[PDB]
Amino acid sequence: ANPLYQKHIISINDLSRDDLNLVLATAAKLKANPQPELLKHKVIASCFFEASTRTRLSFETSMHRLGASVVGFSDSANTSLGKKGETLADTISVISTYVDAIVMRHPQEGAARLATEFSGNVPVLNAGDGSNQHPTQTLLDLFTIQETQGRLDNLHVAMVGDLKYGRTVHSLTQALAKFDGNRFYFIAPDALAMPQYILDMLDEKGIAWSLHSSIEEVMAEVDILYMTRVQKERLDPSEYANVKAQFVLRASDLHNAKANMKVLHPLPRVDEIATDVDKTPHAWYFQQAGNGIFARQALLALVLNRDLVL
Amino acid sequence: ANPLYQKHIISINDLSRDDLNLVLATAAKLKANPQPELLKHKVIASCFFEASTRTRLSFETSMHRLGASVVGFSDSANTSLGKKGETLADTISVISTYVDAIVMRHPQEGAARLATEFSGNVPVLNAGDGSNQHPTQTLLDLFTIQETQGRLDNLHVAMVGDLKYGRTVHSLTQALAKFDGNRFYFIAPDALAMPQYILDMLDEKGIAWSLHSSIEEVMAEVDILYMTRVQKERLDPSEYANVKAQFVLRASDLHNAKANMKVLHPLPRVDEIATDVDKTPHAWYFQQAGNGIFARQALLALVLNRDLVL
Amino acid sequence: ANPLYQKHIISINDLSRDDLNLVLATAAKLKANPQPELLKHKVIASCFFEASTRTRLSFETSMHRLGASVVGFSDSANTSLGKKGETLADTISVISTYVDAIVMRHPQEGAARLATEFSGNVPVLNAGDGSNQHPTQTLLDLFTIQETQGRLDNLHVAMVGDLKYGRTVHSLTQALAKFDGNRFYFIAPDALAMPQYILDMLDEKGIAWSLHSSIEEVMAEVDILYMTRVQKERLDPSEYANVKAQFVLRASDLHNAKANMKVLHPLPRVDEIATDVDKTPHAWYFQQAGNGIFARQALLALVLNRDLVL
Amino acid sequence: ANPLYQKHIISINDLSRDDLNLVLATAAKLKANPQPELLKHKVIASCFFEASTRTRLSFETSMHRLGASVVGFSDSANTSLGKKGETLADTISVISTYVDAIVMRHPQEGAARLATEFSGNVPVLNAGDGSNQHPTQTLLDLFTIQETQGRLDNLHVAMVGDLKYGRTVHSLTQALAKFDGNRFYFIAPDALAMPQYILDMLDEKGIAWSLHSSIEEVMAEVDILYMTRVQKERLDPSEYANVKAQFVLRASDLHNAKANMKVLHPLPRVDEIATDVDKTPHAWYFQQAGNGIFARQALLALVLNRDLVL
Amino acid sequence: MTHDNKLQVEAIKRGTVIDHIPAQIGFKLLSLFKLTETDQRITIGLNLPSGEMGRKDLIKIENTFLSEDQVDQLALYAPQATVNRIDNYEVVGKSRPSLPERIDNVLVCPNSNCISHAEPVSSSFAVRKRANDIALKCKYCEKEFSHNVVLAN
Amino acid sequence: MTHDNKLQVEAIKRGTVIDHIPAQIGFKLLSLFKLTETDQRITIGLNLPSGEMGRKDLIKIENTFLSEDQVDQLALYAPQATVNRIDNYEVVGKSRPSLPERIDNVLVCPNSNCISHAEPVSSSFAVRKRANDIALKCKYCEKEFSHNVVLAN
Ligand SMILES: [Zn+2]
Ligand SMILES: [Zn+2]
Repeated sequence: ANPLYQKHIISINDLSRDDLNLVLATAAKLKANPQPELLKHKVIASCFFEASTRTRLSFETSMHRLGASVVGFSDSANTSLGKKGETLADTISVISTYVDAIVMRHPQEGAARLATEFSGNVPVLNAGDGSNQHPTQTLLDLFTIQETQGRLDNLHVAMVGDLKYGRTVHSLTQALAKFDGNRFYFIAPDALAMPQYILDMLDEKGIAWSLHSSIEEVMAEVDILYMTRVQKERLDPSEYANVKAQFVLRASDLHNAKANMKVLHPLPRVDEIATDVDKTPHAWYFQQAGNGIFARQALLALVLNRDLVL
Repeated sequence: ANPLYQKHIISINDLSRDDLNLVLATAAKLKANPQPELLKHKVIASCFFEASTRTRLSFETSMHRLGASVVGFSDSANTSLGKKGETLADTISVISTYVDAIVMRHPQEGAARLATEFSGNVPVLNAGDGSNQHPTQTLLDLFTIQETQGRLDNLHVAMVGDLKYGRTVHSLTQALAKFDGNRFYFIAPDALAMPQYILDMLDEKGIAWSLHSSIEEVMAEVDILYMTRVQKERLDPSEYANVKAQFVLRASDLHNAKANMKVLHPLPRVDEIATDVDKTPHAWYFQQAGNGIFARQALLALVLNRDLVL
Repeated sequence: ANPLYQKHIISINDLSRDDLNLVLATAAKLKANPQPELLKHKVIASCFFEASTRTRLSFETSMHRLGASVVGFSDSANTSLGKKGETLADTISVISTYVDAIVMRHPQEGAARLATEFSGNVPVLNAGDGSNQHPTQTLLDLFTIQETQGRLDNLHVAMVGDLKYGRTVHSLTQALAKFDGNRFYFIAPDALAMPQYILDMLDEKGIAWSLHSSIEEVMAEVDILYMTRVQKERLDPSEYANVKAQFVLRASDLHNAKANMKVLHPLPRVDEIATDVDKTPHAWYFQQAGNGIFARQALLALVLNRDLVL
Repeated sequence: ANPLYQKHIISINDLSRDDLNLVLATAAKLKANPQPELLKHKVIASCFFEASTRTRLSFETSMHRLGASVVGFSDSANTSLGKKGETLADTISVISTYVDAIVMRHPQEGAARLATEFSGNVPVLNAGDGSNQHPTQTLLDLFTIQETQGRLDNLHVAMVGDLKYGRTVHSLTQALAKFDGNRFYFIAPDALAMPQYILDMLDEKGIAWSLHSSIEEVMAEVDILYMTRVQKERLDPSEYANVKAQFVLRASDLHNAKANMKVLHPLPRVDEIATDVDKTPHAWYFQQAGNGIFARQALLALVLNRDLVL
Repeated sequence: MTHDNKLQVEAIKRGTVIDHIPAQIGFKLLSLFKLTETDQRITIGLNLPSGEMGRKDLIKIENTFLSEDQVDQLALYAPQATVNRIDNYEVVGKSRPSLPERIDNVLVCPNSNCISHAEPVSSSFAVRKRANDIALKCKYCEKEFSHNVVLAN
Repeated sequence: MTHDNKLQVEAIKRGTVIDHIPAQIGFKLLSLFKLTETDQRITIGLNLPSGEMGRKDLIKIENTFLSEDQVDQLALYAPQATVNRIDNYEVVGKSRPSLPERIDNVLVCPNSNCISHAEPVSSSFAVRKRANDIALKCKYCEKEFSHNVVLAN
């Protein structure tokens, strides 16, 4: 019945605004009044062809908080000793006959989509197919912004870090560009700046955006500060270093931030955000995490429950 | 309500006598009248940063026998490929927001304690932080002695093996030293003898103890015989060998043991205890195991149930 | 005694204009009149802390051809597979106590240099140290050029591929800078342009360089084309595909090619240089490759012998 | 023919008092008047069943310096990485059919010895066999001593570190036992004292030894200090820290040090010998290290040549 | 007035102040307890006689008053010494170096594991005395050592 | 001048001392330049407004002639400061901190892979001037970083 019954969750791109608001709505409602038996008697494959424990646990917890049972695997690097002894399709076909739903993660792009064409009516939820999608992350990002900012419309968002290879970002910025108002700020080094296609897409919906060299500029005017980990391997020791501890965020830098402003991070961190931040009141990167439980929990309900209304 | 509600279980050292008797009391009661739904609707992270399946299963079974759901991991040697890409603290912080409790095991000492300061009100239960604690083992040891000996006071206990590096031991001997009566016997080679600080602590509470060269001496006068595996790597092939099959226990050696006397082992064995023992009536090392289910099951109930009374 | 007898060989920089000349003459002189006993009864240590077959055989071969005895090791040995083992300081101290020369390759910038302050009067020759110096490549390249062009001045040099990380390119454009009338045309994806520091040095020397997007553009007047490869990992798997435009040579693009022109490449080569090129008379990456047996051969000579008459 | 022409070299024990003398004179004689063709046209098999770079280069270097050709292998090869492959018997049978000498290092006590009963008239030289013999260390040590002290009798020798497992110490205190007027001062943590078997041999020979807790105690009259390291794994990580008292030398403890005194150490060294020591004129672990090129060099000579005139 | 000898200093302004510190131990207390993470008069001087067999160090701050216990957490280093807070122009508070129950952020459970290393936490031990030395129990590793072993790397 | 002045800021006994050093950028110098590492006498004054006012840190060494070299290497932090060779309130000389050519032992290569780290050697760099930066080339790692890039840590 509900707009998203028996349907797949692959790319963030293909989600209506009504679509999104629905999931979020559910989220905050499921958060408010925890329904541990909604999904009683359902079995769900937590398939991780590409290991991401942090993710598995998060997802798998929602599968539990809803009375559902879970079975799966985390075929890592000592499990993925086989490059030619079971095609994904065939695996999906087989696995598609035991369970009620498939939450799969994959090293390769296109996987979730593919599995779709081999799962019959069994639903598949992409937990990250290569460097493509991972709708699940984007939604908890969102959910977190809205609940802290009351809206997802007319907001100032900062995006810091490796903007070039950070999908989580591309995904979020696209989603956001689905709402009115909103001015963007991308403070990332020159060899990791935000990609053109993203800019253009913002050029098209006539969306406010400017680039900066350091968060200090904009810091005063942002509601959301989204930190992303840079990696040394995306550059070189000297290079990286020569800018690493440059786009890092430390406690001293929040002296002019808005009470409402919150700092975010898809995690894991390491450098991007100094430990002394974790205490200020703008640190919501952890609340951002626990919130992925109501985004992922909400999604499974909608897809598996014919009609939901708290 | 109950003395141990919402509280952490880190080091055996910090447990009152009332504390202990409580857990044990629960244990034998939970054993007597199995309550499979007490923990219905609770989720518990079975975190094993340091793999110990034998332990995981044991713990995880108690989590189940109580109607609780479980999600976790066993980040071993092909999972622990990362020495600097997620601090424990941050992990605990994150994970601390999904679940109701955290049963964690760690390669390093101090971990459980640390996690405590980053889990909010979520409880953490140490399953063995390095070479420090592992209260969980000690309790099932105990539980096993009491139920077989009717008391934990005024008893003759034998401790055989690598007494120097065997924490399980240190832990047990300390706990025992929390009761009256009790005379100790430590039959371990010279380079693996019981540590001084332990002796002294027994010197202090004025506790009976003597050393021996072989269990045969004392064998006639012991209620409890606690076997521990020695390891070849704690010495050298010749050395070890030249004493290995020396502090081993075989069937022939029980010809003068008390009916009530029982043989124990934290397991796994290999040498310490000849197979022919497994049949005598003194072999309780396996009953000792299955009993870890009521020690660990009991602990979770107390920590998670506000008030318990069978 | 020659200007290099007993001197170390670490950076391409540490080489005077007049120096390079000596090394080269020498090299050619050994290509005409080979001296198999020049380094007779000399023992060299081919040390490959950073495993690398290619450079090892080239180097060692260009070691036996002088009657020198070899001894050494590839990959991480006595000091592990990437952990604890002992300082490089301590290794060089020990080894330099029994060899008449050190040839070491290492993964961290400055190992050769560090070693130099620990080998006593035993010379050390850098076989590449991380992203720092690899003197034999730049030298073996030059010689090759000098041989197919007759001069190392008043030349048009083109460099294609990854120039932002190209270790071998930088020093090559550093060295040629030590010469007159050289015109440079750099061709590379923006994501990976020639470092600024290099250009700055090119201008502050009155040197002429221009950038391009396609080989074709400058193909016309180039005497030397220097190909390099951009490993996939240097860019998103898809990024790579997109702009993997003409940054890979194909024989079809060599009609208005200067007869004297030569194609060079450090190797190994993957995609950038099509097979069909191998037929034409411009392909020299191979001849360039076997030339490095004389450059390295010359070096050993120069450094170990003084009245070097050839 | 000399007393060792064509004899095997396995145990430090198998060496007569008068023998060691021959080897040493020889060694010095090769340090003054080096003989590059002594072993010309002889082919030796540097076999490293038990991989160990350090001893391999020392040995092989002290192989080329005599015009001998080398051939061999490190780590486990044709017989795996630690499983099934074939008997050592069968290997030695095959190899001894084409080399003029065998130099093998192995991980199990008695491999060299076993090999000896299978090499036909091909000599075998032990490069250490597990926890048994390592003749070249003890010999290269002695020579060094003999060189800095002028004699190997009427001396004060100190040995610090792990003496209970120190392979190299034992045989060193076994050998010096074959001499007169030597006074021994052993310094080590009790957990790791000098084996009893050694003391018993010291007394039944009228040899004088005393034990200490700190280097300082005997520092005064020692001609030779022999440092060794106790790897962490030889004791609880914390045990180690605690008593890691003075069992690691530091230059500050060398004022009332006998001018002739020399510090020695097999190596590699980790903590036990501070860097600043390296400056003073007592540090000889290095010179001692390069001396073993003459001991091993002498051996090969002695064993392969008969009318050894040097 | 007018005898024979020279000087330049004496008892100056307000603030908490310090008496007696061994040699080379002075500077320590500074870096260790972060005695400059401010803008107040933190003037001092080392290796000057004030009553001892060879050396002695003294400290001088103003506007900042020590915790009537923090004192403790500072002890150990200067075996015997004094505070003597200087509230308004003159002497007004004699204190002495007594052992704290604990001592945080200054030491290191010398146990290569003892968790607190790559971890963002304050090193807390546990003071205990006997005779040959002083013992302290790693709050995290629960491994005890003598102040000596802990005082070093 | 009876109007305003200052109680502190002296000039006693033989010893080469400095003058005028940035605020909260002097203590950092004592450590960095293995100073206290000796058993000599020295008075120190931090948060002291000089004859120049601009809040500064300040020493006062006893019999320890100071020199041009270790002198030049004092810029960077306290570029503008002075070293007058005294012999008991005797300005028998002086000079200033001209930016040195090299600068060993005290800085750190920001290069995670710079070999310098785990090894038994002295950190050595190179000095040069840009619009706003100071170019430094990790002598070993051979990479060039910005002075503020290296000092941040
Ligand atoms: Zn600790
Ligand atoms: Zn460097």
